[PDB]
Amino acid sequence: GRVIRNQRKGAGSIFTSHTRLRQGAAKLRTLDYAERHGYIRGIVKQIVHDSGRGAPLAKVVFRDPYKYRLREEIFIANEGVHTGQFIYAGKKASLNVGNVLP
Amino acid sequence: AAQKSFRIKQKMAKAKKQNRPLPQWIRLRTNNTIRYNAKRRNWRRTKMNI
Amino acid sequence: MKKVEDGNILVFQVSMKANKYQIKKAVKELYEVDVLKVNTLVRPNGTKKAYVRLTADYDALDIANRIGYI
Amino acid sequence: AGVKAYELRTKSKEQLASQLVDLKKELAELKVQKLSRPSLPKIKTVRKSIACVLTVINEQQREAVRQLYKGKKYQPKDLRAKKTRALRRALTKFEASQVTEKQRKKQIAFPQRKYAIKA
Amino acid sequence: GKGTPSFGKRHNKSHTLCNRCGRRSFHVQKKTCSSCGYPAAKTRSYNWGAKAKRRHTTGTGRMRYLKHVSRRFKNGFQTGSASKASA
RNA sequence: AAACUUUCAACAACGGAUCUCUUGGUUCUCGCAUCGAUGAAGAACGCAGCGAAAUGCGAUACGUAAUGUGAAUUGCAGAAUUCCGUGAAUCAUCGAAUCUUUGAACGCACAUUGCGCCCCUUGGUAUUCCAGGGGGCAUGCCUGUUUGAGCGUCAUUU
RNA sequence: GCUUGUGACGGCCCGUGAAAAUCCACAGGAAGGAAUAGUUUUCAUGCCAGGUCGUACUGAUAACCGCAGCAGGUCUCCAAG
RNA sequence: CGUGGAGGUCAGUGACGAAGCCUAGACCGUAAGGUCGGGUCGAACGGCCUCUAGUGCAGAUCUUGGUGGUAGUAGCAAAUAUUCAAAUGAGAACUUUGAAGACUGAAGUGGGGAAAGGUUCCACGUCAACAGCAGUUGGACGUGGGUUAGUCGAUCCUAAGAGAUGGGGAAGCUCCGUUUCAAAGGCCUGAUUUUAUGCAGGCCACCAUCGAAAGGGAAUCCGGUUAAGAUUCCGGAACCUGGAUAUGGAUUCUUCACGGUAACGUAACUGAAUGUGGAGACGUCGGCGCGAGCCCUGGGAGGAGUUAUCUUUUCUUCUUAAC
RNA sequence: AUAUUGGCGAGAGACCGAUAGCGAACAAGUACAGUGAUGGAAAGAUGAAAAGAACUUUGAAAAGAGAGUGAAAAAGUACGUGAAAUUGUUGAAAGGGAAGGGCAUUUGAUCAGACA
Ligand SMILES: [Mg+2]
Ligand SMILES: [Mg+2]
Ligand SMILES: [Mg+2]
Ligand SMILES: [Mg+2]
Ligand SMILES: [Mg+2]
Ligand SMILES: [Mg+2]
Ligand SMILES: [Mg+2]
Ligand SMILES: [Mg+2]
Ligand SMILES: [Mg+2]
Ligand SMILES: [Mg+2]
Ligand SMILES: [Mg+2]
Ligand SMILES: [Mg+2]
Ligand SMILES: [Mg+2]
Ligand SMILES: [Mg+2]
Ligand SMILES: [Mg+2]
Ligand SMILES: [Mg+2]
Ligand SMILES: [Mg+2]
Ligand SMILES: [Mg+2]
Ligand SMILES: [Mg+2]
Ligand SMILES: [Mg+2]
Ligand SMILES: [Mg+2]
Ligand SMILES: [Mg+2]
Ligand SMILES: [Mg+2]
Ligand SMILES: [Mg+2]
Ligand SMILES: [Mg+2]
Ligand SMILES: [Mg+2]
Ligand SMILES: [Mg+2]
Ligand SMILES: [Mg+2]
Ligand SMILES: [Mg+2]
Ligand SMILES: [Mg+2]
Ligand SMILES: [Mg+2]
Ligand SMILES: [Mg+2]
Ligand SMILES: [Mg+2]
Ligand SMILES: [Mg+2]
Ligand SMILES: [Mg+2]
Ligand SMILES: [Mg+2]
Ligand SMILES: [Mg+2]
Ligand SMILES: [Mg+2]
Ligand SMILES: [Mg+2]
Ligand SMILES: [Mg+2]
Ligand SMILES: [Mg+2]
Ligand SMILES: [Mg+2]
Ligand SMILES: [Mg+2]
Ligand SMILES: [Mg+2]
Ligand SMILES: [Mg+2]
Ligand SMILES: [Mg+2]
Ligand SMILES: [Mg+2]
Ligand SMILES: [Mg+2]
Ligand SMILES: [Mg+2]
Ligand SMILES: [Mg+2]
Ligand SMILES: [Mg+2]
Ligand SMILES: [Mg+2]
Ligand SMILES: [Mg+2]
Ligand SMILES: [Mg+2]
Ligand SMILES: [Mg+2]
Ligand SMILES: [Mg+2]
Ligand SMILES: [Mg+2]
Ligand SMILES: [Mg+2]
Ligand SMILES: [Mg+2]
Ligand SMILES: [Mg+2]
Ligand SMILES: [Mg+2]
Ligand SMILES: [Mg+2]
Ligand SMILES: [Mg+2]
Ligand SMILES: [Mg+2]
Ligand SMILES: [Mg+2]
Ligand SMILES: [Mg+2]
Ligand SMILES: [Mg+2]
Ligand SMILES: [Mg+2]
Ligand SMILES: [Mg+2]
Ligand SMILES: [Mg+2]
Ligand SMILES: [Mg+2]
Ligand SMILES: [Mg+2]
Ligand SMILES: [Mg+2]
Ligand SMILES: [Mg+2]
Ligand SMILES: [Mg+2]
Ligand SMILES: [Mg+2]
Ligand SMILES: [Mg+2]
Ligand SMILES: [Mg+2]
Ligand SMILES: [Mg+2]
Ligand SMILES: [Mg+2]
Ligand SMILES: [Mg+2]
Ligand SMILES: [Mg+2]
Ligand SMILES: [Mg+2]
Ligand SMILES: [Mg+2]
Ligand SMILES: [Mg+2]
Ligand SMILES: [Mg+2]
Ligand SMILES: [Mg+2]
Ligand SMILES: [Mg+2]
Ligand SMILES: [Mg+2]
Ligand SMILES: [Mg+2]
Ligand SMILES: [Mg+2]
Ligand SMILES: [Mg+2]
Ligand SMILES: [Mg+2]
Ligand SMILES: [Mg+2]
Ligand SMILES: [Mg+2]
Ligand SMILES: [Mg+2]
Ligand SMILES: [Mg+2]
Ligand SMILES: [Mg+2]
Ligand SMILES: [Mg+2]
Ligand SMILES: [Mg+2]
Ligand SMILES: [Mg+2]
Ligand SMILES: [Mg+2]
Ligand SMILES: [Mg+2]
Ligand SMILES: [Mg+2]
Ligand SMILES: [Mg+2]
Ligand SMILES: [Zn+2]
Repeated sequence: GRVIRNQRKGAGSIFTSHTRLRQGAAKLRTLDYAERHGYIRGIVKQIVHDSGRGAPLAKVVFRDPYKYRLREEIFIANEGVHTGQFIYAGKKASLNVGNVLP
Repeated sequence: AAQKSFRIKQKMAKAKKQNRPLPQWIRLRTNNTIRYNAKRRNWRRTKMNI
Repeated sequence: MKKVEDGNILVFQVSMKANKYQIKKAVKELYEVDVLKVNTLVRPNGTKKAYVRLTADYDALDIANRIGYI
Repeated sequence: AGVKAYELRTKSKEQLASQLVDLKKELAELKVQKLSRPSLPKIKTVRKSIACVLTVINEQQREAVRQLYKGKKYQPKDLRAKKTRALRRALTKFEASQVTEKQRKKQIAFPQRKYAIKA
Repeated sequence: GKGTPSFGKRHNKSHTLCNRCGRRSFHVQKKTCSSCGYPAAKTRSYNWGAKAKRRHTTGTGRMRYLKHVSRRFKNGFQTGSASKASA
């Protein structure tokens, strides 16, 4: 007989994710030199809804240590973090909500 | 339709020209055998299929 | 013919391959005439018609029976 | 009438170039005429003459180039022989008749003798 | 309503004209022609379908070039031209 | 007794059997070896004084050059200078050309007559903007040429 | 009043309701620039040019799909008393 | 017994009529069949001995074609509806015009478009077929004519998605990958005053492309005009983009403008790399506010209708585009 | 030396004879159907020669009636022959709810042979 439903899901025809509206992938900073020897400051610029996600995202922007420009990251917001807050990422950083630590 | 590719316009053009009756002087030729135009086409009895 | 008497326009059947620039220059060259603007269109027998407007110095009607048609 | 080919061929580059321009003026006029006249077969022969001139004009420029390439490696692909794609690849007689140095010796020393039976 | 009232909405082309074989067998969304295979470099054809081949082989056309090969072959592929005689 | 029905015949209908035809088909046999990037097979659109097709051909368009023949072509018109002749012809032959838009199809695309780059030239007061003419730019791979890369690696400087 | 357009507001959401071409601005200060005369076309006025293809009509109880001038089907705008 | 074809033969029949077809005319055979006359016809054909097979029909819901009874029969009855006269014409229930009676009732039987058709559009001519009566009429037939753009669309952009490329699979047709384990490419001017463009920097590492005639998007409007085109022609009046450019104004001896406490003003008022910001750019419903067009309405200046009687009345014109 | 339902060029047949033979003897892989892959017909013959019917007449015309051509219009671009089903007309006959059939003879019609 027929191919049952849970076998058709794998080919992802009508079955792929509905993606058009999502903010982007949520990811920590690339574990570069700053973050693994010291820390680096950022600012959450916006905390924002991601379609089809439970929890809001936080756009957090940092300085490029190697070029003159702003590189913006997408975090999943922890409860409490706020627009304007300063976020610290790095080995030698301090232990408050929002920061990112090994 | 009503806003066509040139490809389609072209074909329609060619079509119009093939839509005359047999030029009656062919009838007079030695050994002529063609009586009338046996490939005539009419916009409401046979569709062009582009 | 009417566009020729009333409009100062020469109407030519013209190569499909050729553009508004080419039609203009070729009239200019072949007929000793100055041209204002040139509209074109594809006829339904798939051939191209150029409405050719001459400048106000020229009398296209005069120029019609000099190329020799009437 | 209708221009002759062998009479075109004694004219010069810019005599033929002009004659062409005349038939083209000619032909332009007949076509103006043709649409006032219930038949105009004279046109057939003026538009065959144009062909003729063009043919000759082209003929001459061609055996011009052909000569100034006559006798060299490399010459325009369309003055090369046509033959056939295969024929055109195909070992040349030289690269085909080629025989091993060792074989040549043999061909010389022991070639097929003419002989006869009877006595 | 599966018959004639549903035929009423037949007004979109699945196939248009094929450039290589001009046939209205050019599937728009698939971008290939169901007759001739375009734009596959090769030409669709199949041994189980012989009328189909018969319908399209060499000679069903102008043979603009191939026409003349067998004469050319007879004359040993002559270069140059023919001269003259008399009468 | 008509009318009607039916049966037979003659003349006439309907239909296209039958006989007789056959530039076709089928099958056998003999000789032969030639498609294509030098753009094939195939497609599309065109081309005649008067053609919708079939056949032919490609803007040089039912044809151009050459060669042989030696007076047609023909449905009508026509040329008329072409008939003891470098010469008729919808003739044959074919060695020379022309060969639109395409197609393996090759600058990129193509449900678009859509969109670049390069060289030479011409016009617009222009190396730069616009326009016309001509000539070019796909991919893999081989031999070679030139410019290069790598502390892969040898020598040679002071 | 009616249709439409628009504004500042308000309800809703475990729904919070595209992308890219393209245009401008700003931060920056490389640079280039005057007195015997320089800088300026984001001020005004003035010169030249603008290709290619489509454009007819029907859109339905007869111009489309249903063997057809078929009581079927087939996306939409305008809307008086 | 009969058929198509083959070898032999009758020096067979025949345009002075072969073959075929018709004939309640004749004759031979138990029969398959054979023979003849007459009519029709027009080019070939037959007897005997033998050879040969695609060789004999009433059936197979047999195949193709043709034809009947049914039968002038079922029927041509949905969508309110028609009428008088003239003209035309061989012919008029059906064409044209005038009159009258109605209908659709702006959620249209109105005015336009999208898909799809492709000339049906328009003129002239015109009735053999076709429009299940008709036909002088037609979306039929014959012959012609007609579709005008810098500003409307396409073209550009990107969406779901599609899909080349260094590659990896697969015997292979080809499958996977789309920035992916790739040495992936090009702009600004400088250096030239052998000269046309090599090197000098500095960047920028964005990695094809196709995919919307409803999404995004540079820019045009009114009037007029045709048998048939019009935001496309004519007229007038604008706008955008690219390219060139000079004249004026502005600005500078405090070189790269002043003024305003400020929000900010203005005709201008240099600005490379690099960076950033904004616009493009965005759900839905609800009431409230305002605009436009329409609706209703007073006065006045026209025109039309009704008027036995009544009505300073009924109807209508009085408009203003982009920029 | 072997192969060959393709290609080019040739000679053939106790083959088929227009429903046959290839699907196609013809503007046939056409016209037409299907979104597409694909499916795919019918359709040859006036006569030696168009001599393809001048002219008159009736008709709106198509045509009819005459005339004419021709060996023939009992060949008229419906065209060689022109069967059958099935039809019109004329003539003959029969018929009280089918028709047709067998043996036999009357009556009508028609006919062979034989006499000499
Ligand atoms: Mg299964
Ligand atoms: Mg996905
Ligand atoms: Mg005038
Ligand atoms: Mg245009
Ligand atoms: Mg000649
Ligand atoms: Mg070569
Ligand atoms: Mg269907
Ligand atoms: Mg589809
Ligand atoms: Mg595919
Ligand atoms: Mg391809
Ligand atoms: Mg009585
Ligand atoms: Mg009779
Ligand atoms: Mg027969
Ligand atoms: Mg014969
Ligand atoms: Mg044969
Ligand atoms: Mg033989
Ligand atoms: Mg092929
Ligand atoms: Mg021909
Ligand atoms: Mg001729
Ligand atoms: Mg000669
Ligand atoms: Mg010839
Ligand atoms: Mg050419
Ligand atoms: Mg390509
Ligand atoms: Mg192109
Ligand atoms: Mg070019
Ligand atoms: Mg190499
Ligand atoms: Mg080297
Ligand atoms: Mg609305
Ligand atoms: Mg919101
Ligand atoms: Mg802005
Ligand atoms: Mg510097
Ligand atoms: Mg300016
Ligand atoms: Mg350009
Ligand atoms: Mg329109
Ligand atoms: Mg209609
Ligand atoms: Mg239809
Ligand atoms: Mg159909
Ligand atoms: Mg309907
Ligand atoms: Mg026997
Ligand atoms: Mg026999
Ligand atoms: Mg047989
Ligand atoms: Mg009988
Ligand atoms: Mg007898
Ligand atoms: Mg007889
Ligand atoms: Mg007889
Ligand atoms: Mg005969
Ligand atoms: Mg026997
Ligand atoms: Mg049998
Ligand atoms: Mg039987
Ligand atoms: Mg039978
Ligand atoms: Mg039976
Ligand atoms: Mg039986
Ligand atoms: Mg039967
Ligand atoms: Mg009746
Ligand atoms: Mg009745
Ligand atoms: Mg009924
Ligand atoms: Mg009634
Ligand atoms: Mg009714
Ligand atoms: Mg009526
Ligand atoms: Mg009403
Ligand atoms: Mg209502
Ligand atoms: Mg209606
Ligand atoms: Mg309309
Ligand atoms: Mg249509
Ligand atoms: Mg009309
Ligand atoms: Mg009639
Ligand atoms: Mg009709
Ligand atoms: Mg009728
Ligand atoms: Mg009638
Ligand atoms: Mg017409
Ligand atoms: Mg027409
Ligand atoms: Mg626009
Ligand atoms: Mg463009
Ligand atoms: Mg792929
Ligand atoms: Mg695109
Ligand atoms: Mg668009
Ligand atoms: Mg749009
Ligand atoms: Mg006009
Ligand atoms: Mg209109
Ligand atoms: Mg207007
Ligand atoms: Mg204007
Ligand atoms: Mg103006
Ligand atoms: Mg400008
Ligand atoms: Mg100032
Ligand atoms: Mg930006
Ligand atoms: Mg934004
Ligand atoms: Mg949007
Ligand atoms: Mg505007
Ligand atoms: Mg063979
Ligand atoms: Mg033999
Ligand atoms: Mg057959
Ligand atoms: Mg047989
Ligand atoms: Mg058949
Ligand atoms: Mg034949
Ligand atoms: Mg047919
Ligand atoms: Mg015959
Ligand atoms: Mg016949
Ligand atoms: Mg004949
Ligand atoms: Mg008669
Ligand atoms: Mg005789
Ligand atoms: Mg006879
Ligand atoms: Mg006869
Ligand atoms: Mg006749
Ligand atoms: Mg007959
Ligand atoms: Mg009896
Ligand atoms: Zn194809």
